[PDB]
Amino acid sequence: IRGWIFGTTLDSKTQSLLIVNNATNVVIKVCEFQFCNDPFLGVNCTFEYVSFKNLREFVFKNIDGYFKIYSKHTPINLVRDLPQGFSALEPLVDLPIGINITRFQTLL
Amino acid sequence: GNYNYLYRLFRKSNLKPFERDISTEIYQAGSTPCNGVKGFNCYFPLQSYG
Ligand SMILES: *[C@@H]1O[C@H](CO)[C@@H](O)[C@H](O)[C@H]1NC(C)=O
Repeated sequence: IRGWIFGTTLDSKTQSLLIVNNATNVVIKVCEFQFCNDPFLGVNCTFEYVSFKNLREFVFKNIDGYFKIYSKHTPINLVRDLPQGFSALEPLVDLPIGINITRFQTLL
Repeated sequence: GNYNYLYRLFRKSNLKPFERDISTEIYQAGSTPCNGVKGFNCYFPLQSYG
């Protein structure tokens, strides 16, 4: 799992978000995209930004033109499914991008 | 006249706070099957001050 896409049509007709993680960096961009649907192949210009044991958790929300991301990482012993207990997600990033999102998709 | 400045005259819904939307898709007010051109009560969404 290496990223996400967000928007309405996702492709061509409107702006859409792209989030990609490549272990060297996180790359974030917003365009009228027609981009690749599978970043495993590695093994318009409205905004741009750069920076089973592991449970990685995230929250994404869009409010007043800002796209908030929160996260947490924890190791888990029972890898079967979401383990019973409590742990709170700290903030990551808060993108000033202004886009109408109704749909999203994950990148493998 | 300077036509390099435009404003959107029509949209299907109002913008939320700091919402941004540059897509020039045709706005339809009539029953017209416009399919991406101007026509009877069917409109290119941007206009200019000139
Ligand atoms: C966002 O876009 C969809 C069409 O793709 C539309 O139905 C929705 O009303 C838009 N949001 C607002 C607040 O108008």
